[PDB]
Amino acid sequence: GDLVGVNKDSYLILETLPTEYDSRVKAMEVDERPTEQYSDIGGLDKQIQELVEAIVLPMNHKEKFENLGIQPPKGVLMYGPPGTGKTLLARACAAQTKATFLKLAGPQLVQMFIGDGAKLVRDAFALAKEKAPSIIFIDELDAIGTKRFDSEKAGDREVQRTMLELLNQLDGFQPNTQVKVIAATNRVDILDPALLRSGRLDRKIEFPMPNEEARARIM
Amino acid sequence: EVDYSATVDQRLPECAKLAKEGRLQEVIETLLSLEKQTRTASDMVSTSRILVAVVKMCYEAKEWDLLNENIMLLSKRRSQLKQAVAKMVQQCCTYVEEITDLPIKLRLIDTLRMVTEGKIYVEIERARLTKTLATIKEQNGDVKEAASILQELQVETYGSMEKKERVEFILEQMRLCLAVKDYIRTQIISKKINTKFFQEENTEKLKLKYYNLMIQLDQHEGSYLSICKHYRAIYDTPCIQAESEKWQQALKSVVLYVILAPFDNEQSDLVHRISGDKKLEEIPKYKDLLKLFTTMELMRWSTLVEDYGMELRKGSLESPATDVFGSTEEGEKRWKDLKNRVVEHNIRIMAKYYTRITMKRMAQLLDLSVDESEAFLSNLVVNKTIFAKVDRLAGIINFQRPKDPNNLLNDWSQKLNSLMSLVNKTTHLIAKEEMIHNLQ
Amino acid sequence: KQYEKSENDLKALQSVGQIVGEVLKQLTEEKFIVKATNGPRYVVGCRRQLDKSKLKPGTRVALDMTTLTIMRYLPREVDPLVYNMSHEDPGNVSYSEIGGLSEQIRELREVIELPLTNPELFQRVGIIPPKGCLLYGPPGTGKTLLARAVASQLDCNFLKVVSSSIVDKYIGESARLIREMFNYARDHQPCIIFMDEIDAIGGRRFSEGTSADREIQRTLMELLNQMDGFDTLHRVKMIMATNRPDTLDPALLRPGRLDRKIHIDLPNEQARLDILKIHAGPITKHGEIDYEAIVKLSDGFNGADLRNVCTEAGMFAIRADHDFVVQEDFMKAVRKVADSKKLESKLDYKPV
Amino acid sequence: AEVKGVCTEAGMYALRERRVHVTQEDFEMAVAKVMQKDSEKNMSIKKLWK
Amino acid sequence: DVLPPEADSSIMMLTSDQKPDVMYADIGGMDIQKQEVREAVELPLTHFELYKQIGIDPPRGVLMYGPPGCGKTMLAKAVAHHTTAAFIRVVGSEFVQKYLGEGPRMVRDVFRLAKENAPAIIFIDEIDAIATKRFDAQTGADREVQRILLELLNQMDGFDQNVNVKVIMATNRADTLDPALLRPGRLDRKIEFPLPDRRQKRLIFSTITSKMNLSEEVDLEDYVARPDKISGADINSICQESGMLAVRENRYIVLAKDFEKAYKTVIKKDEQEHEFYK
Ligand SMILES: Nc1ncnc2c1ncn2[C@@H]1O[C@H](COP(=O)(O)OP(=O)(O)OP(=O)(O)O)[C@@H](O)[C@H]1O
Ligand SMILES: Nc1ncnc2c1ncn2[C@@H]1O[C@H](COP(=O)(O)OP(=O)(O)OP(=O)(O)O)[C@@H](O)[C@H]1O
Ligand SMILES: Nc1ncnc2c1ncn2[C@@H]1O[C@H](COP(=O)(O)OP(=O)(O)O)[C@@H](O)[C@H]1O
Ligand SMILES: [Mg+2]
Repeated sequence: GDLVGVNKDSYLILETLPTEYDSRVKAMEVDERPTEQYSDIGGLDKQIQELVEAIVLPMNHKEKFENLGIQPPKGVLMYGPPGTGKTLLARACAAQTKATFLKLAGPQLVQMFIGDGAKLVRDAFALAKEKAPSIIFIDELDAIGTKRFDSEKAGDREVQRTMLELLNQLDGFQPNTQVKVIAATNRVDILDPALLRSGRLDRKIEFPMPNEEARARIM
Repeated sequence: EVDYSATVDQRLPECAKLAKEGRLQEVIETLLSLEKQTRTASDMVSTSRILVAVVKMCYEAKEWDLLNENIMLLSKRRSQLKQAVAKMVQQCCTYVEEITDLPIKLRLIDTLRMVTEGKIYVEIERARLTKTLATIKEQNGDVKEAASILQELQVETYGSMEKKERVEFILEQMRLCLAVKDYIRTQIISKKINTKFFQEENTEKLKLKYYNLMIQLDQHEGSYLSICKHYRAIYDTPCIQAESEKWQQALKSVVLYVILAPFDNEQSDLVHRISGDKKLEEIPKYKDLLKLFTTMELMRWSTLVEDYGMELRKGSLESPATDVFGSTEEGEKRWKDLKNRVVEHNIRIMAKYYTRITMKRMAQLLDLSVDESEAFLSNLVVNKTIFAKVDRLAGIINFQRPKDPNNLLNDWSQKLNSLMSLVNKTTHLIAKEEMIHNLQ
Repeated sequence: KQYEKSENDLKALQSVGQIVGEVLKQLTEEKFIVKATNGPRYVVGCRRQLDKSKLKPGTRVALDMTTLTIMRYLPREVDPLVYNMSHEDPGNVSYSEIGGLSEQIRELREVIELPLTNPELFQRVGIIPPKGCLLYGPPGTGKTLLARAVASQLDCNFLKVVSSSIVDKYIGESARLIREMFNYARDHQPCIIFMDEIDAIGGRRFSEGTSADREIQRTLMELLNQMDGFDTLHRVKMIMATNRPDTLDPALLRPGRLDRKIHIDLPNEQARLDILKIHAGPITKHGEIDYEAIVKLSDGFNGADLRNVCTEAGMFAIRADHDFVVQEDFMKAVRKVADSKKLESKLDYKPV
Repeated sequence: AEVKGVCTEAGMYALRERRVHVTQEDFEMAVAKVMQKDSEKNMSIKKLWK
Repeated sequence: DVLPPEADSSIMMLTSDQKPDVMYADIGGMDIQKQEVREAVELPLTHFELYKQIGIDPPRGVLMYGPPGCGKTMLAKAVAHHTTAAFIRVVGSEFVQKYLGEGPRMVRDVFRLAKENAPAIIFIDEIDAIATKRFDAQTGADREVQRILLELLNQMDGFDQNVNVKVIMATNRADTLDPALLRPGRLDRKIEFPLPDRRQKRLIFSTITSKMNLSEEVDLEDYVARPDKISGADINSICQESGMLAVRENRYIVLAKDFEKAYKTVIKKDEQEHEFYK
């Protein structure tokens, strides 16, 4: 399955080439590195610590976790009412963190052709793994994480199926301990239990409609 | 998973002391408690030692009922380890060897069989105990029951039991089956043994047992060639061949039976192989018999009975006779059989030559009146032995098959082709001789 | 060494490839019909010094490019996809780490391991050993962990796939992947196929549906007929894994394809204690740790949740900036993870 | 369709009997089988509805 | 140059090593089904002086439709073991291929190879992969499947009633097939393979336990009597799990308890409707 270059007529392999990823996957990669410091978010002071400790701390000081003899958490999900500060925190984390970021959107992994969303997910996790430790940010995770159900209407099965593939990628055979995941949803009441499970999306963080002190801080 | 070795080792001496003192109940109860604790702990060795201790103590109590009951309860103890049960059973087997009381023996053996029915971890012992019980029911003059009890054991299946015991068990089965006077089951049981096994390291007594049981089996209805084969194998056995009498009797039987055999390709090859036996010289008259049965020329029954009549049937002090032609009913049957084989060889020999032979002259030469010779020929033809057409109306016996013109011309062609090849060969020899004598 | 590599490269430059194609029939002593992989069929010769008894109707063969002369035979192809399906790495989980499953692991080993060493028992009783077993149960219980333990401990080969990664866009390609996988297994006996999330392709075959639905159903018919079809499968074992056994084709649950339906449910009190002990071992701890208290505050949890109790316990311990896990941090962890459980929808599905 | 099937069935039964002709007894048996399978299909549909 | 009749790629059963190993005696019961499948692929092969005396046109193929596990692929396997004619086996999921014109090409190649060998049987297992009634002829893929299906019909209709090439196909859902297959001239027999009834349950138990050690204690009449709709494949898992327990406890005999546990294992009873009905 490697990628090599061959002579046009003698068909003799002549050089090794960089692996191929679907252009759609490659576009998901961050290049601009947004610039939003941890001062720009006020009123979410517990949540910010939770997520920073979960995602960034392991990457820098892994010695602490090795000393305590604990595997660090796997995954973080952010849920709160619309406009409560979800994507802004992740953008800030990308601004300060240095590992490879990958963006995404729930609706970006749904493709018309059967078997294309799974290939997108698999190649994205592969690029994240290959390019040193990294984080994936699946915004609008509710697009693909919907509960499964028994219905005679087709179409939804394909999204469910790429969802199964994402589930398996997070925590499944061949454990992955170099990539971490983030997500954001306005509705957590419709996400699959196998995705809120305590092994794939471990730390779940709530974002409340800001309180008086938070409103003054934001303004 | 949790050791109990120290507890059991400490306790057991006290338990034995108390039992021998007369505290059987307390010691048995404490042993049961330790067994339950260990088994819940899953300690195979401690449980085995405790179980053997109990079985030993109870036996030196004349508590046959108590011993048997305790064997039952130990066997059905829940989560009971298989190794512990096996050790208890081997102890019980030794003991069954020891005890002597007929009712006590029978009851203990039955209990051992019931606890020993259907389990790999104790599977040898079941066969051994069944063999013992078959023995006991046998020397009580009951044979059918012995045959059934023995046949109920499928020795081959057991993958752990060693080979020699397997073969001995099978051989006991076969002897019992022959005793019961049933044979089809014997044929069924014979194939199960492997004849190749009797070559490996020491199978000498078992080999002779097998071959004698067959020879007794094949004599029932008449399979003379198979019996010759088995006697031959016995003769090839080093023990028989080492002593003079043993191998000499082996050869006597082998030659007489190859003689008695029905003529066919196999019997012909066998007789040819046996004939070239340098050791055969020791048995003069018997090698005479062999040659007479391999030479192609009519032989008179009268001459054979006059010369070898006494050396075969009545025996010789110098040369021991064989049961082949003794005074038993089977002796008369096999004597008739030898008559038959001389007559059939006579018929065949005149059936190679003798295109046509008047019925009277065949009957005179075969030493039978017209009718019996005609019946013998008719049976031979109906059985496909030989081909011939009796023209009862003219008294002629034609030995010639039809000659379709196709075959006639084909024979003509073969003759021409042979002529051509001989012409070529004579020319080659001529060239050789001219080369050897002409250059000079 | 530089010149040796240079001359090796220069010699290597002058050499040509052989078209790989399959022999379809041997017409005469020196005539073979070969179907090159692209599709064009040729009638071609054969090199004189080659065992022509090994070119049966189906052998793969390397054809020279100019004359198309058969020149070498090869063993059956192993697609790169199957190379990856066969070279996974289930860490090194041992049966110890699996806590709280004893009956289930026994049944699993009975199904797949015993017939691979001790067939004589099955011959003595007189039965053919079962082929495959479904692992069904609430999420986070240990299905995949059991499969990884079976893969690492056992000695036969392994094949691991996600049913959601078999499917492919072009019509008639997923079925070909399944068929070729089972052929590969049929070659390297013994082998175990672990279909993960067979609910991704095992779904009731409807009367009414759409084109993609029909394509996946074709894939499923292929699998079904590979398991127990015209060709007896013999010595390759199977295990599946689903959180939705109910949404499966009745023809796939039939007890000739999936012989055993093992349930892997949520841990019970003693099992909870076992898992807690297994996960809490490698921690660096101070003071007494009364696992009865956590077993009591962890109703409804699953193995992952108790692992998370340990992880969160250490997270709290660092949050305080100590260097140990004390009991109180365990209590905080358990109560927290109890708080987060309100989001998961607790219910189980059965195969009916 | 039932009355079309009864004809072919009866002919085939007569053929098994090894004859050139169909018999009234053969027709009775064929119609019994065809109607039994028809009622079986009807009750199977009813059970599926249930 | 003109080659032998077929180069082909649909290899035909070697009937030498690939012949299956299910005798007619491995099956138990299904006497009526054995008759029809044999009577439909042998009775036209013998005689034929009696099959146009009564005017009934000879059968072309056989459809074998039944619940999921009642012996559909067993009988085909047996008739492939015993029969002398050449055998070609396929699965409908195999005809469907990537490139256009390849499905039709495979169908034509198969039927042509069958026609080359006068006595021949073609088995297409899981015909549901092709002959589905409902279609959506707007995506191409469904168009190619319809193309394969139409090619099958056209090849089936292309016979002269004087070539001994027979076709048998098995489906778990006859109703989902398109009617174009069922029309006379094409597939002319449907053979139900229903779940076993008492007598068949008894026969299959005896025939599957016939290879057991099965101490005399077990009374199978008890297990057969039970009013439980069980498919033949299950009746083999009961008999298999019984010996499995036997081996677990390290025996080589099967007791009544072992069988009871097997039957309670394989036949889990549905969720008892709360008894405030009835
Ligand atoms: N606590 C906060 N501190 C600073 N800015 C905030 C805060 N809460 C909301 N905002 C502002 O909200 C605006 C839009 O919110 P944003 O899209 O980042 O949130 P969200 O929760 O991810 O929303 P959505 O559900 O639409 O993805 C951002 O410009 C950010 O400036
Ligand atoms: N009468 C029978 N005697 C013995 N075994 C039987 C019988 N009927 C069914 N079986 C069992 O059927 C199993 C195989 O089932 P089979 O392949 O025939 O299923 P099927 O009906 O074709 O299934 P599907 O509809 O899913 O294709 C074998 O294990 C065999 O034990
Ligand atoms: N019995 C158990 N012992 C230890 N860990 C467990 C157990 N059950 C689940 N886990 C945890 O759950 C994860 C394994 O998930 P698994 O149960 O194999 O798949 P699924 O998501 O299908 O339940 C691992 O991180 C493991 O630590
Ligand atoms: Mg957002």
